[PDB]
Amino acid sequence: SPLVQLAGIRKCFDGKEVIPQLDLTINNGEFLTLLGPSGCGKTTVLRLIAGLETVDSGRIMLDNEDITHVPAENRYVNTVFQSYALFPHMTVFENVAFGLRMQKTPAAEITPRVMEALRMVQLETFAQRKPHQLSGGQQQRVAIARAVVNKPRLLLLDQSLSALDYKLRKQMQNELKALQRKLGITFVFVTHDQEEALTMSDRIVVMRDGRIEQDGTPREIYEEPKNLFVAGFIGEINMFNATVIERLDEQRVRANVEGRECNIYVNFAVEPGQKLHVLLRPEDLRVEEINDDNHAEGLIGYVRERNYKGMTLESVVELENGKMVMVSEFFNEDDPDFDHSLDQKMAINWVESWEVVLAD
Amino acid sequence: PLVQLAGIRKCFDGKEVIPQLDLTINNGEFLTLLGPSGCGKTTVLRLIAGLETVDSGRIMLDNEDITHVPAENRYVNTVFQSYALFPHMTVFENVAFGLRMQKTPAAEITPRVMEALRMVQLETFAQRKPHQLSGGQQQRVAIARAVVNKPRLLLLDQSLSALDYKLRKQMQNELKALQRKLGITFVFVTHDQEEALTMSDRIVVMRDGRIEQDGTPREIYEEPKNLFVAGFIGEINMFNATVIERLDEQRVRANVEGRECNIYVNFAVEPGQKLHVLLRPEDLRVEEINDDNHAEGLIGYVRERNYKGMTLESVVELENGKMVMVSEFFNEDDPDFDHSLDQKMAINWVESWEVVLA
Amino acid sequence: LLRGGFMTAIYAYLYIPIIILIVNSFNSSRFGINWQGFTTKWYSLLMNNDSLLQAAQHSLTMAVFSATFATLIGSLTAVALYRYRFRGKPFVSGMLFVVMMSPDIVMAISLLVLFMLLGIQLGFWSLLFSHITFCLPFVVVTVYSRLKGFDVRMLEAAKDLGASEFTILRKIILPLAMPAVAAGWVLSFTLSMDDVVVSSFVTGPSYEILPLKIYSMVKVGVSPEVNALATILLVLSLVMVIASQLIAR
Amino acid sequence: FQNVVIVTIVGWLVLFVFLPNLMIIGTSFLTRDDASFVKMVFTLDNYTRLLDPLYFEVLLHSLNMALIATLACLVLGYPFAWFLAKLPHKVRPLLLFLLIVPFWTNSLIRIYGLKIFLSTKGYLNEFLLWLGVIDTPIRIMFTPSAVIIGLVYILLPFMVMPLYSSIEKLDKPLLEAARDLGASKLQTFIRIIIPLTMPGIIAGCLLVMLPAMGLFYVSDLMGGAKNLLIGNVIKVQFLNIRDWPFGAATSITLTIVMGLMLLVYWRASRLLN
Repeated sequence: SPLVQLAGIRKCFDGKEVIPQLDLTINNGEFLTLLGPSGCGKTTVLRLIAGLETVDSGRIMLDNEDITHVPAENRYVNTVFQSYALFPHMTVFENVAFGLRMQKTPAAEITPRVMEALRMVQLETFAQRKPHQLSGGQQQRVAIARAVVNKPRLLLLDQSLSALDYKLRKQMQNELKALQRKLGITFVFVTHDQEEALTMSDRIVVMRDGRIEQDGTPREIYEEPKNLFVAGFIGEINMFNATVIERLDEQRVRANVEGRECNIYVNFAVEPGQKLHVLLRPEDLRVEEINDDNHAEGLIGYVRERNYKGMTLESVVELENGKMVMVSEFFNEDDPDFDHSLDQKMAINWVESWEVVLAD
Repeated sequence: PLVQLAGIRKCFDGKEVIPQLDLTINNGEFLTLLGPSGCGKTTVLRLIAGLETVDSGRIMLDNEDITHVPAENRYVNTVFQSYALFPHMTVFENVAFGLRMQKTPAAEITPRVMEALRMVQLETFAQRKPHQLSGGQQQRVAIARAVVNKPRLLLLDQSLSALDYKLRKQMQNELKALQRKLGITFVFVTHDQEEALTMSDRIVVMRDGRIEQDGTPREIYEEPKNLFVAGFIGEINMFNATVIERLDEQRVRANVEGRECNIYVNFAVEPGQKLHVLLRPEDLRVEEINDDNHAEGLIGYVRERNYKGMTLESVVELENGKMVMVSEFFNEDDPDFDHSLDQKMAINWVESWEVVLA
Repeated sequence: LLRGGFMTAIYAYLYIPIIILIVNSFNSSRFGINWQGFTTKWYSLLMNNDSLLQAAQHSLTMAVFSATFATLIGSLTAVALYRYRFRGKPFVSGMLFVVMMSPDIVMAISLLVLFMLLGIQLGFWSLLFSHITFCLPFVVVTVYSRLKGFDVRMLEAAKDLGASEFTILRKIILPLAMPAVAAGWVLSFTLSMDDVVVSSFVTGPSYEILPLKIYSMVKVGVSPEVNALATILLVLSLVMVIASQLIAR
Repeated sequence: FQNVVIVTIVGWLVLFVFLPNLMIIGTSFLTRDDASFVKMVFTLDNYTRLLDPLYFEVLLHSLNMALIATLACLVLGYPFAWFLAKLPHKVRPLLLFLLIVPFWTNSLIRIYGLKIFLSTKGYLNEFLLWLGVIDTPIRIMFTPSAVIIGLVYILLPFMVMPLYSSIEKLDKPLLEAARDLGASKLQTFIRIIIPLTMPGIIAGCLLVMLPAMGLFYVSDLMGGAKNLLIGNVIKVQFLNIRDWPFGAATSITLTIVMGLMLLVYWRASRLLN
């Protein structure tokens, strides 16, 4: 059941086209997160959805009703600001009830609604406490409570948890996911963090320069990238070059990667003489120790440094050609075989069928 | 023994922030001050830099007291968080500001400034006002400005806090290489554990004005001294294991929450004592079985499976009702791994990969 | 030690003539050079003077009216400037800055010439309009400066919550601008009670003000009746400012 | 609503500020008439009359007096603003409000009181003679010193506020970096603090200088017949002689300095950012 359908929306600002073209549909009952580098235009999409800006072209529909030209006072859409946009001269009760008091709501129902909305936020005690006496987390909670009471069909968040520390942010992540599951309305989140998007969202949309690049489950974007930018944006990736020689079977293709032959899994149709990209993640590369001509099978390279991150050990391997390869593993100090092998001739292997192959 | 602090006390408006601090800083080392918000690290930085005066104690460099010497006469420079960067003068004048106040002859100001800008790769932007540059260029200008006067120690206060996650990693290695090449001690204040672990040679952890632990990153991460350090850096799983009887010198018998599990203890104990068994999330194992029967160890109960990308964390509720928080790599392509919910699993360790505290 | 001494010296240099006037109000000497005892004759003599009291009443009423109108217009203009964002805001800022930094004599001359050409007899209306015109920029500057002590996104939050443009001013902007409005009214009242150039240029024989009466008496000689009037007006303004502050708070 | 207030304020300003200013700027290029004060003849005889030594010597004296008064106000006000910012924030508005309380009494009465206080046989001479510091009574009336003292006394508060606003807006870490890099108070004040506070200095100078050459009562009461400002000549020409074009021509010299100072302020503000 579609909820918001954006068809053919174009926006030009000061003679510059921030969003050339955008087709996107938002369903009902999910946690949607918009991701990308700074300057892609997520905030513009959020503002046009909320109605604070007008569109040069296109249509926006909610429940098959057109609200493209409806002013941003009758839409059933609420937003949460980055600075929390809190009124200083009012109290928590007044801030929360500002929305209800201006919908011609009967006075016999305002107090229980606000007071129970503070229950879902865990601010029971501070009903009569003014702002500038509350911490940042409590101010964010007040903003969320203020946005929730009106019971909208779509709640928009704009970098809500960017200004807090680590542990409190991690707590509010699970708190927001639980709140979304409990209420039953769709959430839209704009953020620059990666693990934050991967922890909560049921659907991730990546934008760059006003263009949509990928849309799918966190698994479908982390493990099946569509282009080089998406693969390099989330996590670390290793770009290898290969040339196709011949096809062995329906799921195996012979190729020459970095001057050495290897077997890879390619599904789409290929022809000899084509150039392919082989992308591997650091966790999937296994590196053995070659003390004196032992286990010298596979790609050959030299390790130059060994970084210690506390939880994981970071190693950089220099290949014969001159391409840097980065390998990440765990760190077990109290375990025999392991430890330092600063300078020698190493070999690099990976478990079969763990590759990601991209054409062109 | 470059900078030593003995009995330094600092009270701010009747409220005490540094009760008693003894600290010695050696020569040619990277030192990082770590802790939560509001623990007086910036106060120590300012006191060393000369921005404030102590109420008790003595500070020295090379056996010369500096307790009352003002900031202008001290051979110590600092890098500010906000990149002060006077707006009415260019980069060249900003870098040469320090030299002109030391009465440096005009025949050496330009080569020194140019070399300092070379050390940070800022040759081309020699004449640009500090508003046409980005954050990284401004930070490099500040760093180059601090290091021209050739000080005996460089003080850094949350230098790279306001940058992205890509330039931060590059400039961490850049700062480490610069410190190695130049040859002075660095003092860093940060709120991130990863930076301190990957960028330092000696870490001091402070909380409420007191030093909790000082040592190399290996000792700090893997051999904690109390329950605060074990838990500030990375997740920890605390288990109560009362000792009823002792079997031999190192192999002690412990009733770990009603279980039968023997562990390693390197210090003398007596029966009836209370011991805390600490394990990291990545040092625990699970066992998946289709049958609903409980076996292979204690109870198992999974709330969710997080899937934060690189790693997958699973909750394991025990009989007593406390979480376990396992963390381990997510290999998708697997013929026999893929998860199952709400089963009766088991938890195990790797034979003395743990840490035991009194 | 030395800082407080310098500040006290500046304050004493600014306040010494007032104490002299107050002391000479109760003095017996007509010229007031020396001290020759304590009398209350001057207050009784002032109480019987009619033109001086009429001038004082006219000055007070004029100050009140000009302050009220200037405060209203300036507050409206400042709210308009802050609420709406456009490329013309620096133009209006420069316009007000230029009208603020203008000589008093030039403005008085220009206003007199315009009023003479238009065919308007000098008096109440000319003085009131001149006072409003020269008191306008300060209230605008005060309210304009106060407003940026708060975030701008609050108005967008009100719009998203379902607020019309009329309710925003009543319920958000005005609560946060009342302390600035009171300050503008007090400043406007103070300025209009000290101007002597414009008032001396654009006044008429029908309306008589205190500066003109004092200037007329200067050529012949002034009596401590002016001192008594000054101290009475000082007490009245002292109670007025605290009353305005209490009303605002 | 959105444009109504803008239209109202623009119309008010145009009617009451710039239209009369352009009317007067053209009045100098007129011809003296005894009937309607103006005759539509374009003559330049008004300006060349200012080149006579009699009508030129007064202008230089007024300029010198204004310059000395402005410099004295700067020297006495910059330390006051700097020291006020280094005080607890709970007492700043009270001290900043006491600078305005004396303004409630009319300026002419205050000038008369100051004239009495500085008299030859009056106070500040009997007090300074009873406690022996000076041998003879000090004669200061009807001299440029009295005019400068009166101007400084009247116009002092108008310069302190812009300087305080500029100082309070400074960035504290900028000064700390200068101190750490090896700068004393003097070098810092010369090469960092003063450049950043130039707009405040220019605004204060504009607010003190231009009014100081229109105050005629100060020179009338404490200056005498040899110490005259522009305001006295303008008042005489506009209220007694009824030679309006001469006053219109004289006001142009006052407008030109204002324009030049505004240009300097604009360039300083542009360079600061």
